[PDB]
Amino acid sequence: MYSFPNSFRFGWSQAGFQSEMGTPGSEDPNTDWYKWVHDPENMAAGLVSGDLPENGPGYWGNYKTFHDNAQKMGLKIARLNVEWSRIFPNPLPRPQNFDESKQDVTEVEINENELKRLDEYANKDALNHYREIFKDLKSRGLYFILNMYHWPLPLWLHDPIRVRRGDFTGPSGWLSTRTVYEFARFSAYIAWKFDDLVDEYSTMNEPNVVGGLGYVGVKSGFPPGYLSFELSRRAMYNIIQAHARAYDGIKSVSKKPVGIIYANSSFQPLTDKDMEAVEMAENDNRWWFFDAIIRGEITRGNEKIVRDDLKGRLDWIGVNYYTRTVVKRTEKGYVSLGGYGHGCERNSVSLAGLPTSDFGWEFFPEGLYDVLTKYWNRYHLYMYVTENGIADDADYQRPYYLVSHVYQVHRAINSGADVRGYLHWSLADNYEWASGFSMRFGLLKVDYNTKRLYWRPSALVYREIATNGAITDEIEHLNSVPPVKPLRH
Ligand SMILES: OC[C@@H]1[C@@H](O)[C@H](O)[C@@H](O)c2[nH]cc[n+]21
Repeated sequence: MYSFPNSFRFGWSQAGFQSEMGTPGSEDPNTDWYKWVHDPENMAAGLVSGDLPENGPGYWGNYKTFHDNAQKMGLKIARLNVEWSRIFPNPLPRPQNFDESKQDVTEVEINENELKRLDEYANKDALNHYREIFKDLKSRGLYFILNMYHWPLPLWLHDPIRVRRGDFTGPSGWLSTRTVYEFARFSAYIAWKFDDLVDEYSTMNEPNVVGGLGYVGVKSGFPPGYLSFELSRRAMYNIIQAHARAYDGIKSVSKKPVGIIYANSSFQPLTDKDMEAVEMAENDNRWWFFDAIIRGEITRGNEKIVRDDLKGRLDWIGVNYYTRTVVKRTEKGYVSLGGYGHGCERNSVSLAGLPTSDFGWEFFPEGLYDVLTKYWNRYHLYMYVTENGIADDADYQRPYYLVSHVYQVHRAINSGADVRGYLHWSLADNYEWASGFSMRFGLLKVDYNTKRLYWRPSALVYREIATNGAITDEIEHLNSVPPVKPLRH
């Protein structure tokens, strides 16, 4: 047996764009992502799969059924987001005291009069519907983390096709400080409207992926898919100060904890000669971002500066974790290696003989212990594991994947790390971005024709864990690597 603290909660995470649409009247055509996946040129290039989010699992209409299953499953925590585009589908008036030419947004004044003006422009049907969803959620005794942002922006803030084409005259997303200003107002506004229902807040989900895939990893088919080291830095600079202003905005309205959710890889040495390459990978991929929003340390242009407006803007850390990255020391610096981590073949084995998911991701649960303990020792801010899961429609590996990673969180707590819950990605299958519906991460299988939900055997395993607040003796064998012999190589 591995028992968790009495206050620890097992649950799930979900995104609006990925799960909401599918039922009559649920369509949200008004995001950069929606336009991006419907684009004929993007479809012909194979940048996006051709699957359309409006054919998705239908959480907007069917939320009481998702919640029914989560409750059957004994889940006690949920993290999801409000879709910005649903609240403000049309543009807001240009802000006052806003100089679009300044690099830094060090303050965004929001007062109650401003919020009531904001309220005039908000979609009321959507606001009421989200209230109905979150209320039903709370009525199941689910603790509620509200995330403000999980990738799609209102189209009036970002036209990604225009940007893909190299035209920077239109709405340019995280490349514009207007988006930073509006994000702060949006987040404060949502905290003002929902604080009675929320337990903890997150400002954003995985900002590094937004800037990294949007402007460098352009083969991934993430908007705007404009290849530029320089614009990726600008995007990341803007998203950081956006988080800080959102933190201040929410705090102006709420006393509740405000954190952030970030995408993590466990950086692993190829040989015992690559321990320094690991540290460098960790600097370049993790610490630089958290040192910015915790310690105010940031690079602006060429200068390494400290900004007092950034410092201390974090109460907790959402650890998203799927797999490792293997690195090796180089002449220049270091490189990530193909054949490990998320750079493997689908439904195969990594170069280390570890099985890979439907997405080509390597089974590596100890990475989670690595990540959780490293964050803890560096900052001493409590954590939630806000995502962890596997693309596995067959459910071959998920039972092992689940029990193994949950064991690693136990290990982390045992070492003294303050980790307060584990949130599987996800309750049910959903729209996996540029990959479409074929990447199935659900504990529950979705029939996309009928919108019926099915319990994969792993959902039954998760019920055993959640209802007992422990990995029980009877399932402890699943704290192991899925046997590789019977699987594809
Ligand atoms: O790919 C599975 C999931 C996505 O569906 C989520 O939207 C995103 O938060 C994320 N980051 C890493 C892995 N995942």
